[PDB]
Amino acid sequence: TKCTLKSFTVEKGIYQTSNFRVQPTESIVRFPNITNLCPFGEVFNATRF
Amino acid sequence: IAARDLICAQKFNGLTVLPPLLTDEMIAQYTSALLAGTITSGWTFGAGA
Amino acid sequence: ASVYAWNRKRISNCVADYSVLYNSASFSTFKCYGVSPTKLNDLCFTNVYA
Amino acid sequence: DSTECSNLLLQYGSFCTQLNRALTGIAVEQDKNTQEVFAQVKQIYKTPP
Amino acid sequence: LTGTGVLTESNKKFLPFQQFGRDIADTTDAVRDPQTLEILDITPCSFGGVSVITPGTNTSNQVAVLYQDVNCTEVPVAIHADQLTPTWRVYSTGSNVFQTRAGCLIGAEHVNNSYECDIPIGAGICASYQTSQSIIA
Amino acid sequence: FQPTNGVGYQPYRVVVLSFELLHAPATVCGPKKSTNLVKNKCVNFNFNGLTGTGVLTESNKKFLPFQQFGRDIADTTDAVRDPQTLEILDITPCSFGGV
Amino acid sequence: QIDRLITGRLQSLQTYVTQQLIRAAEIRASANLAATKMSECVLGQSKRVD
Amino acid sequence: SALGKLQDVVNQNAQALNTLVKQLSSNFGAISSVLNDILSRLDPPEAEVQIDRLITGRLQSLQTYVTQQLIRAAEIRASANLAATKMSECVLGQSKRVD
Amino acid sequence: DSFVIRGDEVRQIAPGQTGKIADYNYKLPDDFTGCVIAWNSNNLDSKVG
Ligand SMILES: *[C@@H]1O[C@H](CO)[C@@H](O)[C@H](O)[C@H]1NC(C)=O
Ligand SMILES: *[C@@H]1O[C@H](CO)[C@@H](O)[C@H](O)[C@H]1NC(C)=O
Ligand SMILES: *[C@@H]1O[C@H](CO)[C@@H](O)[C@H](O)[C@H]1NC(C)=O
Ligand SMILES: *[C@@H]1O[C@H](CO)[C@@H](O)[C@H](O)[C@H]1NC(C)=O
Ligand SMILES: *[C@@H]1O[C@H](CO)[C@@H](O)[C@H](O)[C@H]1NC(C)=O
Ligand SMILES: *[C@@H]1O[C@H](CO)[C@@H](O)[C@H](O)[C@H]1NC(C)=O
Repeated sequence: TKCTLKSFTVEKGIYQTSNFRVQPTESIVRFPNITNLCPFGEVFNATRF
Repeated sequence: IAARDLICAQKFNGLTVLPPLLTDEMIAQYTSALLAGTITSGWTFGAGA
Repeated sequence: ASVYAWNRKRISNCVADYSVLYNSASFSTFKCYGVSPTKLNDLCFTNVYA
Repeated sequence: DSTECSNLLLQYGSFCTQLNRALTGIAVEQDKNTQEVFAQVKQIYKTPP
Repeated sequence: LTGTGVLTESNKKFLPFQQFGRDIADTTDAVRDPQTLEILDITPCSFGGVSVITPGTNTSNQVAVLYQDVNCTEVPVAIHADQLTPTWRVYSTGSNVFQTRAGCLIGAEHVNNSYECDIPIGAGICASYQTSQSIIA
Repeated sequence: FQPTNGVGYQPYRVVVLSFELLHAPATVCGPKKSTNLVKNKCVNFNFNGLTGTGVLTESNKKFLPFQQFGRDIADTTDAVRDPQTLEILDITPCSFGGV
Repeated sequence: QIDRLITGRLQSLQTYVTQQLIRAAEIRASANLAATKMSECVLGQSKRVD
Repeated sequence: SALGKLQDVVNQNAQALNTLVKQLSSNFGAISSVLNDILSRLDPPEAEVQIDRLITGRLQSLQTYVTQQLIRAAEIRASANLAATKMSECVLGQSKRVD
Repeated sequence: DSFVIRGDEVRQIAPGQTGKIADYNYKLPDDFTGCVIAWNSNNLDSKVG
């Protein structure tokens, strides 16, 4: 309440508070099951475009 | 409706509907008290007796 | 020094006049980020590293 | 569901804090409105048969 | 697609040319996982709309919290108290538990007797600081 | 490097200057010549690169040695430390009073 | 880009607030009339005409 | 203490002014919160854009302050018209109204 | 406006740019509305010797 109201003293009543309590700690990445590399080399080294 | 789920709130993307301070049953009791007071005692209902 | 081990040098307590650098060489690339090259004269700098 | 939420809050959350305060004031004055229209007398007489 | 939130299982059905869904076109409601073809709907990490009923700072520093439109059994699930600080775990659950139509209220002692009220909670419930000395509902 | 290479393989000497703008006392800056200080008058001022217009008065504030620019409410610089004389002068805008 | 999107969303919220202002003003006018009628006509007899 | 309504008016005015000045404390997504640093570091073809963002943010802040003052003035008129009715019905004459 | 410069000064022919040419030879306004045309002329301009 002190952080949302930007004051060190709050008055009597009800107050709605924004989320300051939870922070993420771990990260997950989910990508498709792709194994083979792209033929970027084959395209790039081509003898004639 | 005061029986809504929180899935409707995340459907709203943060918008919430707070229930009213006075329950409809309490409003009905207040209306019943007003009717009984006026029919029985007249305008002495307001003075207090 | 090579680009894998770049040399960092602290520049302080002097006058940053780049007008004398015109005769020394011509810079092919001169891009200023967060500051304008035209307004580079009328500013003063806290900590400068090269 | 932003990746960075702390920076977004510390740059643009005071507007939402003020607007949330405005909505809270609206809710409070609605509650006081139903209070002042239905609770002019705080006396409960049971309805006679 | 990167973001921060908590994902649950969903009963939606996706067309074969659809991978990303929007109910209201400002946030992605549901995603199809690339490895397993199940559909998982993403909800925001912090939700429930906690509201704090308090007296003045000059009076006391002990507060009570209401989590809006939740059930009292699902408060640790909704607020995710396991990642929170242990100070916040005191208001997650405890001996005093009151379930109202407005929400689940933790941090105040419920009393059967009724007085004129100055702190509007809602759904026929009010708060006051008089009873040691503790917040009553 | 070989002198017969093309421009894409020619040597390019790069010097990158990293500097912070107006958070501390300034040791190094440009060729502009300092002038006199006109106190208690509306004048275009330039204190360590901080340009603007206003009227400056003497202030009773105390500055920490690592602090050069002060803000009371974080959108206007209330006071500056003059680079030549170490006295602290608080700058107020030129037109005020609300006629 | 996020500044543009957030500015648009905040403007939408503020327009919603000003619409709620019209609604709250009309509701408070009608409810003050209702409170006047509660004070006059059920708790007593009204000499007011129509 | 039973005069909660007048102290409430003073507290709401205080909170409105404090929220306004802390809104001016923000930088509104610019290179700096203070206008002088933006006008000093950057040349006009993008300093005008940065100053445009800062001025737009400040104008939105002051207009939201106006919006909050509208709520305050509406409640003040409700209470004050009630007060004037109570005056002209109760001190200048006897009132047959109930409660 | 027509002139002849080197290859390292075409960047200096631009509004809001510094250099020897921009400062001392040809300066463009900040509110400039126009198009700058430049091309290599090593064939005709640069003679032998
Ligand atoms: C180009 O690279 C591919 C690998 O991506 C290789 O198979 C191919 O032989 C290369 N061709 C030439 C001409 O180097
Ligand atoms: C993707 O590969 C992993 C590793 O082999 C496997 O465990 C998983 O079942 C695969 N997902 C599929 C085939 O959908
Ligand atoms: C509370 O306020 C009174 C005056 O209103 C003051 O004398 C007292 O020191 C205050 N107490 C605290 C803890 O702030
Ligand atoms: C909360 O959970 C309990 C568990 O039995 C249930 O009886 C009650 O109806 C639930 N309340 C709501 C509002 O869903
Ligand atoms: C309040 O009422 C409940 C109803 O079951 C009862 O269990 C409880 O003991 C009562 N408390 C007091 C203090 O009367
Ligand atoms: C700066 O130099 C001028 C010119 O010599 C001198 O008058 C002034 O006192 C100096 N300021 C100092 C030493 O703070």
